[PDB]
Amino acid sequence: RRYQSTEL
Amino acid sequence: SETRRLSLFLVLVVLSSLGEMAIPFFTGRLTDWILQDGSADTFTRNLTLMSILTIASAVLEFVGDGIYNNTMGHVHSHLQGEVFGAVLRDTSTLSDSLSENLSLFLWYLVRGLCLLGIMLWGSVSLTMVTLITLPLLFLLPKKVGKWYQLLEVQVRESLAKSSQVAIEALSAMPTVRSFANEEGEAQKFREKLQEIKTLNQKEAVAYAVNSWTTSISGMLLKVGILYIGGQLVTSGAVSSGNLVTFVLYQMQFTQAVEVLLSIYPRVQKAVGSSEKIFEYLDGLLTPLHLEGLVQFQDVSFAYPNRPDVLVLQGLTFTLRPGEVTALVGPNGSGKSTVAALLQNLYQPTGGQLLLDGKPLPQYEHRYLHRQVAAVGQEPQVFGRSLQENIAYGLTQKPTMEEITAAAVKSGAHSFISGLPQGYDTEVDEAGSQLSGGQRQAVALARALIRKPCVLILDDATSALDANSQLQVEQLLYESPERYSRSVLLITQHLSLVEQADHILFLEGGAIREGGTHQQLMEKKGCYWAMVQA
Amino acid sequence: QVNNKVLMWRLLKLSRPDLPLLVAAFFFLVLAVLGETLIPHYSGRVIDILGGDFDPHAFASAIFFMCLFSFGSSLSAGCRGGCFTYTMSRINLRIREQLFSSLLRQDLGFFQETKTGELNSRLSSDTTLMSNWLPLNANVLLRSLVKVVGLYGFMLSISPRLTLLSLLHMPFTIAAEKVYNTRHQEVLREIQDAVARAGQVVREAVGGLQTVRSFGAEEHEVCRYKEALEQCRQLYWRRDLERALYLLVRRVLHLGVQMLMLSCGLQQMQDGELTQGSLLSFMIYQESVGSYVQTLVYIYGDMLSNVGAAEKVFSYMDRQPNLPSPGTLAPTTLQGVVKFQDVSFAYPNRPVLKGLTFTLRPGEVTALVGPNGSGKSTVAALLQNLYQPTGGQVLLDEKPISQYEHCYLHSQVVSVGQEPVLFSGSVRNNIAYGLQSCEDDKVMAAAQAAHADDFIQEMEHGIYTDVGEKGSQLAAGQKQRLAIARALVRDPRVLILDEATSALDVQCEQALQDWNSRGDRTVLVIAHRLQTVQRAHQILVLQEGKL
Repeated sequence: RRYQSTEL
Repeated sequence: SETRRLSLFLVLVVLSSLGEMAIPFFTGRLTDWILQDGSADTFTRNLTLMSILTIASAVLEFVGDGIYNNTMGHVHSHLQGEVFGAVLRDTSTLSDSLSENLSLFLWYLVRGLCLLGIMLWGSVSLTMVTLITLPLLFLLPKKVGKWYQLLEVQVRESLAKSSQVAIEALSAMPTVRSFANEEGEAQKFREKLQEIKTLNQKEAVAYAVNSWTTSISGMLLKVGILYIGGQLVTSGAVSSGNLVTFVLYQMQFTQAVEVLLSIYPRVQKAVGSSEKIFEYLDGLLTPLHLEGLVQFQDVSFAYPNRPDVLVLQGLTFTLRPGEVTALVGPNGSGKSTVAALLQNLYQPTGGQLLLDGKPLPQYEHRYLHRQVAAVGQEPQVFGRSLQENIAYGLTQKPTMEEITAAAVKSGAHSFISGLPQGYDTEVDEAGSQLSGGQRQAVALARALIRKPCVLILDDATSALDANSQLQVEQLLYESPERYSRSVLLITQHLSLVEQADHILFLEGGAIREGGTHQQLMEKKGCYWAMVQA
Repeated sequence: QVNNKVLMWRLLKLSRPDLPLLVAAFFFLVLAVLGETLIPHYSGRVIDILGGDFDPHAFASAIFFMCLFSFGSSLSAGCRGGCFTYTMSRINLRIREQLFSSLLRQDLGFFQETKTGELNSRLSSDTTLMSNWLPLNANVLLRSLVKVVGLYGFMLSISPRLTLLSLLHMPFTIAAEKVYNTRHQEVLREIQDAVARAGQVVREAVGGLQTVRSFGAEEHEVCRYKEALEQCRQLYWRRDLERALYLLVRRVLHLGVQMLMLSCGLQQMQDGELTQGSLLSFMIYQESVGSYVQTLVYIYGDMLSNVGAAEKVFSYMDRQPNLPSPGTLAPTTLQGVVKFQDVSFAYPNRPVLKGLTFTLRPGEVTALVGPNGSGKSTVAALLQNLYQPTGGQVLLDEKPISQYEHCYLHSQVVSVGQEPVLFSGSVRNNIAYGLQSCEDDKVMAAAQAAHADDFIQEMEHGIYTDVGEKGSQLAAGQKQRLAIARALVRDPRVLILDEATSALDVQCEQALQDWNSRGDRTVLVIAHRLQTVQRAHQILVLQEGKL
């Protein structure tokens, strides 16, 4: 598993 | 206990990282082979190694994740079940967030360590840039992160406070309209909104500063290694293919370390919030016949809130079979406490007691709870069906004919049949399915279905209707088999106490009257005061 | 759809008062995306410089452009986030204030029929989702939709066939991401449903704790909770297995494009067309493009949920109240006569009130008694203009009560409920509630007149001490005393007391039956016993909603 997220 | 799978998961993660490492090293060496003008055998072998190593890595990663799951879920379920069992005698979000963050931290930590290891496989000089710029990558963003987190949590707390105030006004709305003070509540909301607006500018400044620091540190490192590697390639000690590998290595290492910085405070918060939950975590003889009788000998009890101060003393009543005992007077006499002690809710603080020739803890807990069932202070109906609500706590499920017979004995059979689908009707939670008298009848039926040895039913008909009280008194006076199981009437209706064989009364933590009801009236004690009232 | 279009138009109209922040953030966004697109091409330029003959001028120029574009892309990305989160907070605060202001003025029946948690979810959690549309999701969608086209310009600028490979590769990734996101959303819905079921189980178990402990049924409830937890764990395992399988197939397809792209690029290398730095830059661009496509798809998926939340919130502020406008009547002098005539009231959910007719006087103490299923309070509720009578009308000084000023009527006609409610403030605030600014001397004068100063003078700073939330720190006698003090401090003309002899001491009744503001003011008292019959000047009765 890989981390993924969005920034403002 | 799960280490036998956790060690396998860890070695699976390590091997998956090694296999995943195949893309940049092999593509750099392959471009170096292009510059070397070698034969196609090396190119084909390197492509095959690429594909095989990374497909093994992907399969190994999937297997390791599937092994970490089905195990962490089991641990979470067991922990939540144990916590619920402990509180019986709020967490799941903490548990699965902690699991997710812990596994992400482990994955990216192993990935970064593997990255650095294969850096050290290559030229040591290009690694030196990473090993000096790592403390600058770690210390400063960790400094800014706590500031940003503090401002964010302050903003969230203020938002929660404002929403709480608004919902309080919304709940109190009829009074607000009575006083015509809508604009006052609007101003009160607006002031808190102004405070939130004041804090948010600092929050935005902290967010911008944190983003600036992280981006500038990472991509300054990315340009620094490129400059150093260009200088060394000019020096000739390092092939250009190694530089090609090192560029992608820096991108992957920067992503891994940024994930680590974004993840670690969440892990710290999760373990900090889980430590308090971990702190919050903290045989008898079986009768085989009728109990017959139970008695106490000047027993004393104390409230759990103040165990140093006794609640009552002088319990000498004996549950004679074929007879009905009585208890009435002030509520401070411990009549509810005496009822709880009769149900073996707590050990007595003094004196002695017996039940079927043995103390209450001597008898088995299941047998004691099945033979000394009693109606509560207020009737309560569970959210299950009535056929299920009238059989709560049964060790084995009996036939529905027995349930119907018990409901007819308590008179609740007609009320149950009035509901659709008979006694199998779903009952609303907290006794919302029917009236309070119906709930009291259901409680009486549940008590009767257990076939108790010593009924301690009380405080049911006192809070119920007059017709329900009359039906309960008629059922109590019409108990078959020479009244069969004895009773202890501690209700507020003194009219039903006329049939008591050995009546009694208590006042101020001790007994004050007893004997026949006519003798109690002819006395000069608390019973005489109640009779004259 | 048209509803989504008008909802997004309303969201833009709400975001309109923050135009300068929007344009500044957009400008910084473009400045960030330009440098972020431009950097890897210069990296390939650096590699190409190193591959051939050594040119110190070209190397120095390339490194300088690295430093400049790096500082520009690092600086321009940070300011955009700060501006966008400031815009987020401004939108959230504005929508919270507007929603509360529109919720305040609605009728009482709307709050009667709607649970408090339903309003709390809209006001607290959903107002966060108001500000996720333009500041965050639209920004991320725009930056993805511009950087994808920029990266596709560059790759074409590198070599066309390698771009045709990407064009062939993308649709499978798009379809896989769509399918995975739909399944993940469905499983998340199932997860929260099962979590709610487990919460209901534990709430039911803890609600009847005394009953369960008496019956000894803790083991059965523990087993039921274990069953619910097993269901939740199985659902969690299904979700995580699906996610891991999606990741595995994604990486497999990633190499399935990567290896063949490397092979074709090296064939072009050996043909003598491309160089090493160009191939490296193409590799970086390929690594970025897929991730940008997936995050674009995910954000466009989140769009619809945010729009649905917007519709859910705007349904409240679009709810039309059913109360007539006030006539703004406010006479300087009021006799205080109140007359009922053949009135009828119906609850929104049944003739609860029917055919009531009476007339009150200033100097006459009037009492109304009668159980009628404890529905006697509806007379006072109708008198306070809280509800609109279905038939007849209620008149003050031969004038309907609707035409009176909303502030003046409730500053003139004051009633006290059966259960007094406090507002978690100071005693100074909770006694002079409903008043903008009045002297404190009258406040503790009324407090002394209401037999409430006993627990006030014993507490620090007198009336400025703090009480518990909803008044829960104090007891019922203090509730009645505070309610009487609040009613007296406003100096009313028509005073209504409920359960005076049922929930309050006779000292309060004696004070409210002999006060200077109660000697000659119109008083209507409701009691559940005959204790007020002996002192009432006139007594009226009602049963089953009729006289």
